[PDB]
Amino acid sequence: MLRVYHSNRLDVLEALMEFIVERERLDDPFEPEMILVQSTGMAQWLQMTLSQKFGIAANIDFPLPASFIWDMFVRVLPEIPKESAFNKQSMSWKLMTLLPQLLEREDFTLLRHYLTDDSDKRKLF
Amino acid sequence: NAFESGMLFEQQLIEDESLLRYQACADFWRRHCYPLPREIAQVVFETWKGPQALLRDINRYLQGEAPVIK
Repeated sequence: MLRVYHSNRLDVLEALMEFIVERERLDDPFEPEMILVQSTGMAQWLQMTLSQKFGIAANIDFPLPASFIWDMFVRVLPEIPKESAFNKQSMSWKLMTLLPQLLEREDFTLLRHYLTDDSDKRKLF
Repeated sequence: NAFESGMLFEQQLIEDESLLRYQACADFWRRHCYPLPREIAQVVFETWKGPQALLRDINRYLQGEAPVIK
């Protein structure tokens, strides 16, 4: 089941989620309540508002969406590594390795005529 | 249009083309006037003394497009 609430202002939906927690508390009291936000500013605002409203805080965690989805993967499927083998630096160094082999394959003619003139690896980087 | 032109992707932009010009002209005066004998260098000294005096009369020719010499 899935729920969607449209919104004009935000404090009424804060009261709505507070009402949801009021009408139903988690069966396991030690269970952390996952909450997703898109900004650390919204994270701090939810922290301060919810702590002020309840007086205290109770099992509140703020992960970014990609981290949350990875946390879902690592618990739903086996053999998944804890972090990806494809990051914005890993492809950078691997392309550093793989471009000089793949020069002159009759398809990279413009790349050859641009890069092979004169360099000290800066343009390649 | 990057590849066929030959541009880098980040450009530290500067606009003061005088200091580098004088600094490089000093090297030319250093390496093309020093080992002359005195009997030749006297006539060179007569026209203009140093690189600072030399740059004043040729600064406007260097900028922009290089002309064609008769």
